[PDB]
Amino acid sequence: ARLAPQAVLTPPSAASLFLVLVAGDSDDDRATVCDVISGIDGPLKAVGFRELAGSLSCVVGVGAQFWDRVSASSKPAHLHPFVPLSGPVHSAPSTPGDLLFHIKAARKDLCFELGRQIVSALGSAATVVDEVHGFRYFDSRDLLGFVAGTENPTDDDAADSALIGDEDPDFRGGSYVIVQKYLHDMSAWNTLSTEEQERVIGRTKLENVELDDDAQPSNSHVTLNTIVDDDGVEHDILRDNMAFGSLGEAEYGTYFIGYAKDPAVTELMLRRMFLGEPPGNYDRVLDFSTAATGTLFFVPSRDVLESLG
Amino acid sequence: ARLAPQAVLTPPSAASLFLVLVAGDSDDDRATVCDVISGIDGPLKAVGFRELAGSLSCVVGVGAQFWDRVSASSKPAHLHPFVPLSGPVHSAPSTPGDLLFHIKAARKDLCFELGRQIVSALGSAATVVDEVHGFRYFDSRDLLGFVAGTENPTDDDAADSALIGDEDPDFRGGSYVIVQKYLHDMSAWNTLSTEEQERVIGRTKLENVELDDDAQPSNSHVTLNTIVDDDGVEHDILRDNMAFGSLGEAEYGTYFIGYAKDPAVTELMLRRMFLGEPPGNYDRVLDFSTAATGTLFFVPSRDVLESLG
Amino acid sequence: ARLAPQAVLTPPSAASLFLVLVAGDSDDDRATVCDVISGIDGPLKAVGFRELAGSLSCVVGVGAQFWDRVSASSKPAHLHPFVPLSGPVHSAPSTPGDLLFHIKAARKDLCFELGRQIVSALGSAATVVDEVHGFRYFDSRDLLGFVAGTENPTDDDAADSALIGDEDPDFRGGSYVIVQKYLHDMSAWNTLSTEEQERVIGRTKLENVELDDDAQPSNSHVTLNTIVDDDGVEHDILRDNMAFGSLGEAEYGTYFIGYAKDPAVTELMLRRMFLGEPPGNYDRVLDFSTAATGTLFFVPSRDVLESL
Amino acid sequence: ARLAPQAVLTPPSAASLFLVLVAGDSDDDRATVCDVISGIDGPLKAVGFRELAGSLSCVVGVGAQFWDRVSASSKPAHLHPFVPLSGPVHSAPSTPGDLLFHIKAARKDLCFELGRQIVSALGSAATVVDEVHGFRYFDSRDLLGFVAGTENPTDDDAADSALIGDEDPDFRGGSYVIVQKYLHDMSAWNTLSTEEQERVIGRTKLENVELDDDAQPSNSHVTLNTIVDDDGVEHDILRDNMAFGSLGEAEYGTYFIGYAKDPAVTELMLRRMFLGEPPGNYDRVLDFSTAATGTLFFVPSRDVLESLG
Amino acid sequence: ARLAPQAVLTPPSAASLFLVLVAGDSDDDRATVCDVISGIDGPLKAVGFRELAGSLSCVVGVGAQFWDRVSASSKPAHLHPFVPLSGPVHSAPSTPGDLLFHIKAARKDLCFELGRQIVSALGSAATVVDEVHGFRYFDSRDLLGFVAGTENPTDDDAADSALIGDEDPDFRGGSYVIVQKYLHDMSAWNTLSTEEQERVIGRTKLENVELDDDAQPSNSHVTLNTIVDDDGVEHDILRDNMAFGSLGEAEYGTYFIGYAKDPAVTELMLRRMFLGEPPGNYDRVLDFSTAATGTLFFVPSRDVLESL
Amino acid sequence: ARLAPQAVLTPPSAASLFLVLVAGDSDDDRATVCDVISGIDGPLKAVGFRELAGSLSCVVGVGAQFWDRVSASSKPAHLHPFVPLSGPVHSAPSTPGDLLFHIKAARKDLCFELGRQIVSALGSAATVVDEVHGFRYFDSRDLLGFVAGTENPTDDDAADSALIGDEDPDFRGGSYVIVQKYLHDMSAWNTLSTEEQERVIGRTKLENVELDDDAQPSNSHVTLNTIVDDDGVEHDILRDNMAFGSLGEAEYGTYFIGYAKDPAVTELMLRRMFLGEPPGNYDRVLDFSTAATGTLFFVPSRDVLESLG
Ligand code: HEM
Ligand code: HEM
Ligand code: HEM
Ligand code: HEM
Ligand SMILES: [Cl-]
Ligand SMILES: [Cl-]
Ligand SMILES: [Cl-]
Ligand SMILES: [Cl-]
Ligand SMILES: [Cl-]
Ligand SMILES: [Cl-]
Ligand SMILES: [Cl-]
Ligand SMILES: [Cl-]
Ligand SMILES: [Cl-]
Ligand SMILES: [Cl-]
Ligand SMILES: [Cl-]
Ligand SMILES: [Cl-]
Repeated sequence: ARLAPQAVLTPPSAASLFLVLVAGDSDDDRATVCDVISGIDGPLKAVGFRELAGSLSCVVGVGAQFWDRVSASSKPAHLHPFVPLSGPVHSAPSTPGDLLFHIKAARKDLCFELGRQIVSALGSAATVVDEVHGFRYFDSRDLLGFVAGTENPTDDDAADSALIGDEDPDFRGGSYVIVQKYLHDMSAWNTLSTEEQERVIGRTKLENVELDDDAQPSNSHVTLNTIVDDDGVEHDILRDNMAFGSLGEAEYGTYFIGYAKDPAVTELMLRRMFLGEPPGNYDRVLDFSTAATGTLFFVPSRDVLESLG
Repeated sequence: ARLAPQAVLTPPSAASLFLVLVAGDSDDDRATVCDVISGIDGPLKAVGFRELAGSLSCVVGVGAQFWDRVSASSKPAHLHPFVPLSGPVHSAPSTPGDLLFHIKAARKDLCFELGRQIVSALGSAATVVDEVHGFRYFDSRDLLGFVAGTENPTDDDAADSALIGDEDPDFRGGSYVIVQKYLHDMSAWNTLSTEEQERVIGRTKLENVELDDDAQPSNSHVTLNTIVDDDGVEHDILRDNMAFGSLGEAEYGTYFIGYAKDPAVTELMLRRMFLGEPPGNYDRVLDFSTAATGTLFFVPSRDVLESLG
Repeated sequence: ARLAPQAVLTPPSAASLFLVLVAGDSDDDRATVCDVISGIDGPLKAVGFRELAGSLSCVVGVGAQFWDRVSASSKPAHLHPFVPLSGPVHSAPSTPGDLLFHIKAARKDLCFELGRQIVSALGSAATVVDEVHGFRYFDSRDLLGFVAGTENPTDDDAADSALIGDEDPDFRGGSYVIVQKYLHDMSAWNTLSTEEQERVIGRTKLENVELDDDAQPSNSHVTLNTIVDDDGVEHDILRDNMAFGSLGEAEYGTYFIGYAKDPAVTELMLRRMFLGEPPGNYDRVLDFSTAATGTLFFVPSRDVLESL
Repeated sequence: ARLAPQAVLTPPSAASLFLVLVAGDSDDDRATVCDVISGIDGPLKAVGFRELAGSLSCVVGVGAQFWDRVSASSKPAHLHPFVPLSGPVHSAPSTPGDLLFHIKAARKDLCFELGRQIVSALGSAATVVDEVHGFRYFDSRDLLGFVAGTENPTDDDAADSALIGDEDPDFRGGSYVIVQKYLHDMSAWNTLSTEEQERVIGRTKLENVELDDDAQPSNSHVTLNTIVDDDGVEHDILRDNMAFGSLGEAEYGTYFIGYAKDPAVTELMLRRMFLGEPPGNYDRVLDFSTAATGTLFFVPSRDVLESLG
Repeated sequence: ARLAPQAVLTPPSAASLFLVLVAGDSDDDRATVCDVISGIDGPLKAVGFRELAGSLSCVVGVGAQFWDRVSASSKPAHLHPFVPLSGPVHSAPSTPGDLLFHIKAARKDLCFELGRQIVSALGSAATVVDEVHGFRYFDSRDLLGFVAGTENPTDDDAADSALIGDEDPDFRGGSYVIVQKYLHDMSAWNTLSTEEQERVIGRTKLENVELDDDAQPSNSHVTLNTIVDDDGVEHDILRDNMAFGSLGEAEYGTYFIGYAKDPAVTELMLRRMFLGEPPGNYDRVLDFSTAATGTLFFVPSRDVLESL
Repeated sequence: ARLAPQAVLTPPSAASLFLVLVAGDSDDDRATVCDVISGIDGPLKAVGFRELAGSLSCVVGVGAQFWDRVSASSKPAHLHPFVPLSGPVHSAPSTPGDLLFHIKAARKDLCFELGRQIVSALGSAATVVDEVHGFRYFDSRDLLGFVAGTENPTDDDAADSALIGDEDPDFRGGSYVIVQKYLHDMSAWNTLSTEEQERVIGRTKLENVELDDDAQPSNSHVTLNTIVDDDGVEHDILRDNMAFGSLGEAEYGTYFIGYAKDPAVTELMLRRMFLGEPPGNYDRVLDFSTAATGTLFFVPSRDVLESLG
């Protein structure tokens, strides 16, 4: 898929732009927004075509809110605002956002330039609330120094885990994406030993090998984020997390972003993480990282997105 | 589609070679031509395999006259010679050619070497009448200075536009391709201002953005080459244009090469360009660009190409 | 096909690792091997995910004997051990192997690391019996100096040639791989003129152009390995050969590895090469190449592999 | 020069980190700072070595201020705080900074990681005041869409323009660097025509050709920034400007950073720019860009830097 | 040596452009040419700065006649027009050229753009008389199939070979370039066996290994082009040859371009090639290659060029 | 230093080949050896020229015994056989070799092909006694998992450390090189914890940071291999180590290869490693690493190498 919007299954990139906007209530504002997103291939190609490789992509997400202002008579089975969470020790907020632009490419400039054009073409119809500049950190690691994205599904597995299928035929090819902008306590995480961090995560640090069944804490991030139903079948998400940061504000982030054909799966994950399972037995990763955003979007197929207004 | 002939859908490349030949009148000549072209996979792999990336591609096209010499009793539905056009100041001549080899690669040497092996296999059975060595010019710009190919369709839309379908099943997967070798008047074009040049084209020069509707001349290249039928269905073509030129002979060129499932679309675009819409409202790009060739070829699918003889 | 096990159709790579292993006798050995190979995408992702490009792949093969030790319930239609061949001048031995890991990547480190992890996780449950580190040699050449892999099928022809289909649907998506480690007699090869070598292979050397029909000897490698059935349809295999060797031992090698949906095609190529067509008209490439191994494996699809 | 600090003459990079810090008054603070900078090759190599190419570099700059707290008995001929400017229309501030880290590399991660380690190793001894993440924007352009850095000197020319020579023998191999973090008025600049912008700058936009003597405004950025002494000899700086920005804050920047063997040259340039020459005839670029920082640093040779404390 | 004019010592590149021009008669022509060439680093930076890598280079050469039209005050010690050679079978013509632009870059677009700019800025003051777009061919080969440039001197030997020194200090840092556009007779070359071609060149074809002393013919290109003085010291030139051609015209070419601090070395190679050593023992490469141009230029250092 | 033999200063590469040979006893053997090695530029270019980047390099080294057979009456000042060491549990054996070819390239095939041509030119006049195919392992790490070569000197410092100077003018520009082929006990090493492994080495594992003084064991690899003379002058060596190994034979290796103007420095480092400082305080890396070879070679400059015979 070269320079098509709503390409959910694109592999990891060296650079990322995550843009979250809220729209004006204005019916002008709402129509401008609809011109821009419904013709998103326009700027995508306009920018992306300028690089031989065509690495640029752009997934547009529409919040449950704004989706209702533009398509009253039609709705995907699982679209809703982000379910906030209140656990024993840690809390997942549910912040504002109508529009998500998930931009990826082999270079920063291509990313930013597409962002410049999307923002410029929306003028006053929308306002940027969250902006993360994602980046690859060494051999695909988060700023906690672990290889990040290892166990994502691929090929058919990824398509099945992430894209709306027969189960909701009106919106085939779409997805539900949840973002959370985590900031990290670097000095705290650094007081742990490698082995403790490995215990927290679920896998060895340098070698990125998953720990044995008998060495794996019942509250390792891995165990918490593994989902098996009654019949014995696993359910996966597709994560496109990037690192970001600012040195003189001491921010060191993991930008979480997970796509799934049904947000139930992501949501259960988030519950097992914040509330724990057994309850109270929560995800130790949360000790070292706090969510500062939390938002859910529907990712329309190319067709659905092209008809809006 | 790695090292397969008739890969119409290949993304743009850094180098290309376009060869147009005329076949000898003889029965020998016809048979040699058929062997070489029906067996084009041989040279394709012989050269292309030597590069790890396998970037080399080769699309063979056959003119209407030569087709009738070779397969009298089976003809793709829309194969006819190039339709010349004559406006009051600018014309599209119809120039000879029985064979097109449209060759693309990441490097010159690959395109050249394949050309050599093809020309050599053809020996005296065919004669080159046009030869153009295409090259990528900065960030996918043409010699007029504009990003070039921005609006080409990709993925499914590309297949939908370029490749014969249910309409003409005996040749599904083939295409119709048109070439025109345009030379530019750089002087005249340079005496325009950027803002005028943009008005000629239909997009901003540097940033490659489409001009919005109320700033968009009715005889802009973009506008004139937009094809919406009465039912409001858009009809696209697939363009693999490349810069080319010679400093000593002051040639600065654009090699037009457009693929379509039905050449009616390409031909309509052309008639809107040369004869204007409404009539006399011609494409100002033609004030600065003069076509020296105009030839139409049928691009058979692999199975059809392999059967020839 | 990013970071998936059993990706038979991957394009060529700069580096590869061919690992052949024998499994231990015990039921415990059986289970450790089965546990490792069934979860192969674990290590495959553990190392592969670390390279932006995602070039790393890993095809697992299972030999007939070991397949029987895990699944006498159903067998791929053509799975059997490798058939030795004993020709008038040269022979192709049949040699042990229970498991094959055919690993490809853009970098040696990735192949090596994935191997390290696989070999480690198998521990005493298995023994490496052959190991060769392949590498690309100039413009896709082999150590004999010829461009090597030119006429592989690609795209659909590749899938039609290599992947088991309707003809054996319980194992749809798998394949049959045959491997042979060849060592060359370099001085003997260099006593030939370029023209003689071209007549041996059946293509020109520098340019890699097929010799035409009447300059083509009947015993050219290319002729002997052309398989056309009674209806005129050609049957192709998919070869992922790499160069290897060792300067100190004077080993200059071609690692042959050929995938096919029906290994009789590959086997018939072998018979025509070793015994000749007509008999005695054997492949003169064999006058400069001696095969030190010979092993056949079934390549389960992801589904069947995951269930093992 | 692979992985050596104070490598002033390294060619352009795809990524940049500009860090400006101020030090604590604390004599601990001052000694920590001196350990970190005097052993700067330590973290440079620690990070840089991890990339085969070794693209990472780091120039340390020491403000005139702090330089005096650490080397009382020795001073470079032209070290002083940044001379602020007050012109007819526009003003160049002179902001705080003791330490400059000019970091460059082929990737973001390498940049940031070196920054992480420099900041972490300074702990509370210093505080980040300015942090710019530089990036390459297309074919070496600033966010004003012009090719940026064209006329820099190279080879010997660059060494002579930038490195302290015979004229101040104690500090041979060092440099004076001035930074200014400009923000741009994008909507204003976009109301000009290409030709007007060309007039402002001095060179053609797309083609990056310098205008003819007779077409060149006496107040084009180029003319203002050309320096010729009494004898007829030119004097050049070496600029390593990068683009940066933030979309939802509408910041679009040129991070200016010029090295010279004598800041007189940079300073005269800045005067001709802000005050004009003839006076009042100032640099039109200033209409569309405002300096939000202004700081001057001495760049010690490797030897001088290694002995500090 | 990033984006500087007169960088003779640049390594090989994927693409090059060779432009030969004649200047107009008028004094106005003289001044426009001089203005353009003296400011050559303007366009060189205007296009070159646009590529991150900075691969673009541009060497300017000035012919003897035009040099005289601008500087009869001082002449490089060896500057004279190219000497035609008329041998027993083959001849090297002397053909017009007042200016040479030898442009190299990693990409065609850069070479082309710099040429566009140069040719434009010269307008009617000059005329392009020869233009060839060179390209790398496989693993540094020429269209005859041999690796081409193997024995160029490098590093210091390169500077010692190519750059004018103490022997003519008013022009320290310059050089002398000779260019000849050769066209090959491909069918004739292909009637030779590989062994015959190797004996012509003096190296093996695929492997690019020098033939040893007793398999080396006396009229091998390599032998004829070895220049050893009476004290035993070898004298080398620096060649930046590229392939070119046109499929429709059947032109398959080698663009010869040789730099030396003293062009008698290059000239003596030419005489030994065209007339033979001993006489009549000429270079059999010339039985397959015909030179269509022949021109000598002085390559001013940056300083002398800037002052023109 | 493009395609020149004896380029000791080459930056690290992705592939290498180390060959150690013993010369035949004969006069023929000696003369063949001298021809091949004095003419090594031939094979170097023959192979290396075929790659555009020209990454291929080849450094020839000559052992003390063979040197004395070849140039009896002229000997670099410090050429002697490798000095064996025997600690109580760990030893450095002294193993045969008259010739070293240290070959580096960006690709395996280049290193291999050069090796072939060299081994073939030598024929029966020499026999390979050690052959190692080095490869870059992730981000310049060795098989123990640590970034490896971090502290090598670069630029002038490298030249200063590695290359014979005024001390021994007849051989200025040469060097002395020592090789040791170490095999690791991966099991034993893996039973350590990261923090212990770091203590063994002297730097953090993942982030490659030097441990500060008060956390830095006196028998850390780093500490023991730091060489300060009485005058406080540091003495460095240049290391081109590479990973290597064989999965079937459970070999996981580090090929040590250190260059020095004076081997006294390398030999002292070694004696501090094997015999400890103070005595018995040995380098714990040796608990996990066992050397199978130990050979010293003189690396002549080009002019000297070319004269041999
Ligand atoms: C601070 C934020 C986070 C960090 C630093 C983090 C880091 C990790 C790491 C190091 C792994 C192991 C390697 C891999 O497969 O990617 C992992 C796996 C995973 N993570 Fe998290 N993660 C974070 C937040 C989350 C959140 C909020 C979710 C769910 C909404 C989540 C879902 C998963 C899933 C589904 C896997 C695959 C586990 C498996 O099946 O083996 N991650 N992440
Ligand atoms: C004469 C030389 C030509 C030049 C310099 C030229 C230039 C351009 C440029 C700069 C664009 C905008 C970027 C893009 O989407 O490709 C464009 C678009 C287009 N051109 Fe042309 N062109 C030429 C000949 C033609 C011809 C002969 C045809 C039709 C037969 C044509 C059909 C199109 C089409 C279909 C588009 C996309 C229109 C849209 O839907 O936005 N081009 N061309
Ligand atoms: C908003 C800030 C600025 C922008 C966007 C800007 C942009 C430019 C552009 C487009 C050029 C022409 C191409 C080139 O050679 O780089 C240029 C040249 C130059 N600039 Fe500026 N510039 C800025 C600030 C400055 C400042 C503050 C100085 C002096 C302190 C300066 C010194 C120069 C010099 C010395 C040249 C070379 C001119 C020549 O000799 O031809 N720039 N800059
Ligand atoms: C046995 C296998 C070996 C392993 C795994 C090993 C590992 C290391 C590592 C991980 C470093 C830190 C990164 C760096 O600066 O290179 C290091 C530094 C060093 N190593 Fe070793 N090494 C080995 C053998 C040796 C030997 C035999 C010597 C001396 C003859 C040695 C001399 C050094 C030196 C001089 C440094 C830099 C010390 C400093 O000044 O910080 N290495 N080595
Ligand atoms: Cl961005
Ligand atoms: Cl995650
Ligand atoms: Cl071509
Ligand atoms: Cl077009
Ligand atoms: Cl390996
Ligand atoms: Cl084969
Ligand atoms: Cl950064
Ligand atoms: Cl500037
Ligand atoms: Cl060109
Ligand atoms: Cl030559
Ligand atoms: Cl090797
Ligand atoms: Cl070491």
